[PDB]
Amino acid sequence: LLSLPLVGSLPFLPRHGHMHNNFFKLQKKYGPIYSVRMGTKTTVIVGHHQLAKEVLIKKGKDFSGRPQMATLDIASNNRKGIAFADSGAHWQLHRRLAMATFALFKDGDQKLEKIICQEISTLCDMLATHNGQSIDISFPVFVAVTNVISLICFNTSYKNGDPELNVIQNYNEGIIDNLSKDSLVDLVPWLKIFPNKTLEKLKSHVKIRNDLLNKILENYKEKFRSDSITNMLDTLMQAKMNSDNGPDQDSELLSDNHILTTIGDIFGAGVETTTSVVKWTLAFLLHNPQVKKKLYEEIDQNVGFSRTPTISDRNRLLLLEATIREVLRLRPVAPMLIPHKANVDSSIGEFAVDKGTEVIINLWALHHNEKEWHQPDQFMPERFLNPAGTQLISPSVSYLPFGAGPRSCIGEILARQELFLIMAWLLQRFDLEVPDDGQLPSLEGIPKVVFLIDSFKVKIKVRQAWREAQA
Ligand code: HEM
Ligand SMILES: C[C@]12CC[C@@H](O)C[C@@H]1CC[C@@H]1[C@@H]2CC[C@]2(C)C(c3cccnc3)=CC[C@@H]12
Repeated sequence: LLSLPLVGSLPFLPRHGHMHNNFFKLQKKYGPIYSVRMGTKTTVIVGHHQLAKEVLIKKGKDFSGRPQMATLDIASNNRKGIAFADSGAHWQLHRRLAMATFALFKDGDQKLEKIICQEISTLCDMLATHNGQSIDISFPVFVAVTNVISLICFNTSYKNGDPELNVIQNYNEGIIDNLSKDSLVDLVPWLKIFPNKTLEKLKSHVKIRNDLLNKILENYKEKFRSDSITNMLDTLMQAKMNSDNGPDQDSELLSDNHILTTIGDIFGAGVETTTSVVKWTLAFLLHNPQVKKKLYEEIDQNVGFSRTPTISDRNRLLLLEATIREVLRLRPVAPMLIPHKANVDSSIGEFAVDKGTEVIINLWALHHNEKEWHQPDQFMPERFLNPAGTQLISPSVSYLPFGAGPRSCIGEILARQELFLIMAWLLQRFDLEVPDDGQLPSLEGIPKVVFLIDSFKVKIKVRQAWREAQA
């Protein structure tokens, strides 16, 4: 009796469980590196640190490409900007220029710590008004980090109540929603198989994103001055200026649409990533009062109430620094990073990988590898401290919250500063507790282009100790 012709085979059910976890689980059958073919496209998935470091660092430039996706084309205005731009002159220029911009913010009025703290100060005054109430803290945090990224990009901020903030939240949620159903990694290309309105809806939100950023950049052409380079748009316009002095080869690279998309990548990631990690952290603290208590003891013992926290306090608030590390481990913002692509014929783990092959680093697998981590599925900030609680250790080499190599995160410094000061200022002022109905946040998460957490509410109360210290 005969066996059936097989025209197709997938290792696991699509749209069942988080992709990143399905790939991980599948290593128990197939090892830390395996591929899948979808028509002509081949994708390689890699779930061990050594192989990952090879893809990101040792052979970084071989695999520094980005695959093309119909969805990422719309958000990137056809692979302009930085994150979804393929390897090439454009990407290199803008990545470098965006990196150069952050370097500015080391000193003076536009020192990064002082910018963040001004916005955190507002946030906390605002949250304090909700004393005794249970709220979703998303929008307040969104506002705070949006003003920061706006300052970095434009040296402008939004006034309290500016309806533009709401317009931005709307299109951000709309784009993230339609950019991918779940993660960026789709085994089956569902959107090209059945009738649907995904690209239409995505274009609509991006169009509002673009029109908005266009007015800002239009208006700023009147304000640009070559003797005043203090933000990212300055930096970018200076480059276009210097290029056109017949025009340089960088001239094509810096059209207004190029500048716009890069600003968009930076504006989008400056809000969505950090707002998200803040929510995750609070979520984990609601689930672990014992950790949360010790963060209060720590921040009262090393900072007290004479003054507000400072970047300098990273020295003493070690458990807080450890807590942040652990969230970035347990719930990485990008658990499969952003997809990479083989720029040339190369190899991983001595296996052949052809030009154009998509390569995906399963960061989730690295952070949950049993042989590299003690009880990986547990929230344990202590793992990032020595047993004495006196300083910060790196307990595993299988840890890359911010990527590495040519495509590593360019916003890490900003991220780490925002994350640490937001959590420090909040913990100094507020008791952050479970709402009156007793609902805890689901820690499962919602994987999109970023690893989001479901909306949830936190009962916020002004601390006794903070109050008593106002005299
Ligand atoms: C909690 C905060 C953040 C985390 C954990 C994080 C982590 C990451 C990761 C894992 C990647 C992918 C690396 C790869 O594809 O190989 C990435 C890329 C990137 N990040 Fe972030 N990031 C964070 C915040 C930010 C912020 C605040 C910015 C602000 C500008 C930013 C800008 C970017 C950009 C532009 C890329 C694309 C790099 C490229 O394609 O060259 N990120 N980040
Ligand atoms: C999709 C978007 C959010 C909504 C809107 O603003 C449009 C933007 C367009 C750019 C996107 C952005 C989402 C985070 C991204 C993908 C990101 C990132 C991700 C995870 C960790 N570090 C950086 C680099 C580019 C960023």
